[PDB]
Amino acid sequence: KKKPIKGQSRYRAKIRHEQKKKGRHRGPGSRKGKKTARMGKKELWIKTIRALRKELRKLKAQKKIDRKTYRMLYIRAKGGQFKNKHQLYLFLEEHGLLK
Amino acid sequence: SGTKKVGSAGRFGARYGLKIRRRVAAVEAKMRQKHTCPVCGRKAVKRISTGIWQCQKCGATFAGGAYLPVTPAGKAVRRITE
Amino acid sequence: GKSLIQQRRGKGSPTFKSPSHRFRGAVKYIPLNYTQEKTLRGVVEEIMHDPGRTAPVARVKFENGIEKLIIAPEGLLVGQEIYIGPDAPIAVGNTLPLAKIPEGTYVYNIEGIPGDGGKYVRAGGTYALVVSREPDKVIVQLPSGELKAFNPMCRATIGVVAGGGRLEKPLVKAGKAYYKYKARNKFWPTPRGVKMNAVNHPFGGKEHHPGKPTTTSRRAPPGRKVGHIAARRTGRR
Amino acid sequence: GSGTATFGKRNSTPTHIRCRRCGRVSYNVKKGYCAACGFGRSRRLRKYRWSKKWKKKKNA
Amino acid sequence: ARNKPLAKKLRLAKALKQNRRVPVWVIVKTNRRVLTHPKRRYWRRTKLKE
Amino acid sequence: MKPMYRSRSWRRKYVRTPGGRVVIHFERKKPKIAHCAMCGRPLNGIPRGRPVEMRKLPKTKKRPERPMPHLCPRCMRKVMKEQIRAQL
RNA sequence: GCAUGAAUGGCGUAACGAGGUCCCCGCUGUCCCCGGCCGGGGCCCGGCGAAACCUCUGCCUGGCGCGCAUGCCAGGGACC
RNA sequence: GGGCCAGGGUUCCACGGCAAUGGUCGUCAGCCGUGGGUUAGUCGGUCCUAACCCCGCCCGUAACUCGGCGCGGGGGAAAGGGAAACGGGUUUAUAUUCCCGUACCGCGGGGGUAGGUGCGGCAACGCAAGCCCGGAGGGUGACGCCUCGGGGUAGGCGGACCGGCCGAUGAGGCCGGCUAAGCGUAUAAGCCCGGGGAGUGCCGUAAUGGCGAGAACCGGGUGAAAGCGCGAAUGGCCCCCCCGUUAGGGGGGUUCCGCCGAUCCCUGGGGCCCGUGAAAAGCCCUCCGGGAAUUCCGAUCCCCCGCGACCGUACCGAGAACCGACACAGGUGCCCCUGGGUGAGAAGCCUAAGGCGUGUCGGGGGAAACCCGGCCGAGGGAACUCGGCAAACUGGCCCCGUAACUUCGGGAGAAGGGGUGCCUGCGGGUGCGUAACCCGCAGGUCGCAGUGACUAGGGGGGCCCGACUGUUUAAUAAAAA
RNA sequence: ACCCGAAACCGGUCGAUCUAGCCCGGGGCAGGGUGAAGUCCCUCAACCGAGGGAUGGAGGCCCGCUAGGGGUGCUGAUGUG
Ligand SMILES: [Zn+2]
Ligand SMILES: [Zn+2]
Ligand SMILES: [Zn+2]
Repeated sequence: KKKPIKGQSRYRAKIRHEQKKKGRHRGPGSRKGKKTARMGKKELWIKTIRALRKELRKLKAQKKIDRKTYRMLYIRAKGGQFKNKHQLYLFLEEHGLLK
Repeated sequence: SGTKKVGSAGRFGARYGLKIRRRVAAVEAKMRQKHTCPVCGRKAVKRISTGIWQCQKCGATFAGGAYLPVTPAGKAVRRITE
Repeated sequence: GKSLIQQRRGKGSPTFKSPSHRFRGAVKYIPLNYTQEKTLRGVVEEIMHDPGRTAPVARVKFENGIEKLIIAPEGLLVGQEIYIGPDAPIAVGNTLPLAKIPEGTYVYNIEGIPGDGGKYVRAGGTYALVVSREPDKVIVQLPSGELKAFNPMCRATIGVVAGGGRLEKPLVKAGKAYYKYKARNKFWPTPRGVKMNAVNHPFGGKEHHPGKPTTTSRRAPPGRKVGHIAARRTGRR
Repeated sequence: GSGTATFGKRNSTPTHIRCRRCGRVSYNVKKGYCAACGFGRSRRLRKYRWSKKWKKKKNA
Repeated sequence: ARNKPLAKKLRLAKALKQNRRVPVWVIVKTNRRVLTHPKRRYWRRTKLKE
Repeated sequence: MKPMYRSRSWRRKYVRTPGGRVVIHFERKKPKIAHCAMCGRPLNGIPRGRPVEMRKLPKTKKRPERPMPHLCPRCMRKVMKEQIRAQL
């Protein structure tokens, strides 16, 4: 006969994954790598800039903004003024550039 | 990107001496700029190899100095023979 | 005792031989029978970096169908037209007999004798000045500061050798030196005779100092010519 | 080093192999000549009067 | 070893055939005078000349 | 793996056969596209592939149907105009 | 300055060093002063089983002697 | 652990054995005896050339088997270039080689057809788009280091659902749910074509950037890895049943969704060189002349038939199949590859597959002294010693905060201080998503101790020498040399 | 020249699988940190100029039992291994 494989079980790992997703097992005393290693340096900026560009293009297509303001927003985003599109929207609301 | 003195030599850290670092940084700073293309006349010339330079806009390529597109002797010759 | 590095270099072992297979080939003029009494135009096809030349090179395709390698002068343009012959215009990149070059002009790649192929002033950033033109000889001032007389029919090219000014930038790194000298298979790093052993060098010994004056006679035999050979003077003038 | 450890690097190409002429394992394969009879380098056999192996072969 | 020239393979084959015991009937014929021959070999201990 | 396949000139792919075994498939890297004779620009109508793949195709599927297929269209027009002007 | 010295270089020097060298906090069985415990050997039993070395032998005190003796002299002691 | 060089050369497989070998024993074996075992058009040599070597002429030498430049010829890589094949099964031992299924390349041959004498696009181009011989040109072959974006595939994770095992015939866990070459087929980036006519600029990237020498914006062409369809379900896998002294015979599943994602492939940016990172055979296209073709010539197109020689192919590939005299803790080979959890990690620890109990003498024991490895040790804290030799202290991550000096870059993780677990929820980033990975906030609570194991810097102040990285007496000196 | 023992000297040849140097063709180096040149952006004043944040990946740079390489101290084990 051929014996069946005694495969390793992932039940505890699954439970810990669910608990971490809820927000546990994540405190400072359970981190070993650098923060810049846990969250990438260049990948974070890539995600942010691509999201900002997508949002600006969506606004321009929807016609909520004209070409001049679109260019100015693009330049500001490239310069890095906005750390997220929530801040972008805060700036737009404050300056009354939404239509 | 905002260094008082080291400039291009900032890659060396604290090695090789003040005179060496200054000479290197000055040479690279003058070399890496954009130079006027003899053909199209625009400032779109870059160094591709020792004594060989190429324009990034019109695509021409010529021979020049090791670290500068034109040398004093070369320009003196060009003046002499117009 | 043992041999010196200069003695061992004479036997042509791979440690001392030039790797003349990485290079782009020999740079010599078109045979004199083509240049004499007839001027040819050639088109520059490409400009390249020769591993060991100290100067950039260029390929020229001539009207007759001959492809040649030349030392590109400063300012040469790819696709440019150059002339070789007696009836060629005075310009950078053209090769003329020395008797047809006006005095006060800068030239390079001068033939020692008519038709040899060019021997003088071929390093990057060098030039020679045409001083006088006589029926029997043409006087040219060379980079070393010597006024040499050439046969009027010797061929030379007008302009300056590209790639001048290298020594402006320091090498900085022992690794930079390593690559530089490995590109030519030149003996590097170099030892010091004073710190060699007595068996190996005339200056060797446990006490690191020459035991004799360092100015050696010109009549010394091989294995003894080290230091200042036939030096008229030494020190800082 | 220089001893047992260095003796383990003898797994490269052998210096000498069988010779088509004399039948001995003395044919320098990299240089293409035999260190026993001179095959591939000399038309005539390699004999020296200070050597006694060629006499040993025939009990002379 | 994986790739072998034919001549070397033939020489190895000849050595392999050479390596074998003395026949018992030969021992009987010689009356226990001939028992072994010089060309016996152990692969791990006595290596081939080539 | 064999020393010949240890070289990076071969590209290695892990493939699982219908019988469940895991095998490694090797093949040679494809050549680069053809370039213009004069300006060194990528050409069109010339597929990439090894000599066997080139021989697998007919004549008209390996180069465009226009004069001087070894030059890009811009260089071709350049040469044609220069030639006709010289002729006339 | 027995008997330093300017390219067999003089002086200074940030950074660097399994280079040499002195001091301070802290730490500790390095030490005062050593004591416990764990595993492997050591020890016994069953097996395979050598080598270095070897004039013969083999107790002491004081002496003689080639001047520092298990072997000689006078004494002491000693079961294997 | 898996695969496979050089070297070894039969150590390979079965059966019969234990006189010797095996650090003990032996019924066992890499030992002994008897028989057997390596199947190629596609894998490699064979072909090309690189560093380099040889031979002929020639010159020198008293002379040569010696030394040599220049010409003519030949060799020179089992990891460089280079025509073509995959999957299932089979033997005690061989498999891309043997059998079955399905393909491809080279040469030659027999039909038909395209073309010789044909078309569609403004264009980039789309096409079956004549045959034989010689030559020229272009492309490919054909290339360095660093770094980044995009597409894809192996592999992995979670859920649903068919079967089996375990589990209480609870909850839950684990196993299987597979798919090669070859044919047909498209886009992505780059590049290119037609229209278009901009600046108090416009468009764009991760970043560098682009524009009257033609930008935004429209259409269109050529273009990789892959995926898809046939191959292909009768095959492989899992399961169930009738037979079971023995030997066999049948019936079912083999379906999806959502994620992470390579060091493995494809394709583009950018940066560096006083460093420039091979040649040739071969293959494709175009062009030049030459030769036939008209009740004829004739394919790079479709169908079919014939032939594809010689050599290697067993096995170890190493803590016992190699070298070192050895079943040697060294060297050669760390030469190519690595599931799950913790974790930044190819670290340490535990574990799945795979392997092993042969890093080979066993048994006994308060059975000591002593030696070597390891743990702890009251009070004091270097009083030891040539000398803090050895050991100990610190140790990961987050926050605050950092001196003299300085070549302004550094010193720097200076120094010094605070926090760290678990549980119940909220909020933020990118995201279609309550998918996946990260970043904060509030409360409750346990211990001596929350980087609780593992992993894991002690620090500061003077002086001499050498600027720095680097090299050295293989086997007493690593240093200021 | 009763017998044995030298360190050494000379001739001709054999060795670069160890090791030293160079040429040709190839294979390899987990993970993290710091942040040079270059390219920019934002807030106010504007005669000047101050304040803040980004991007970018260079280095014979840093930590590192990855692989690989070396051999400082214990003057540790062994030292008829
Ligand atoms: Zn230009
Ligand atoms: Zn021979
Ligand atoms: Zn072109």
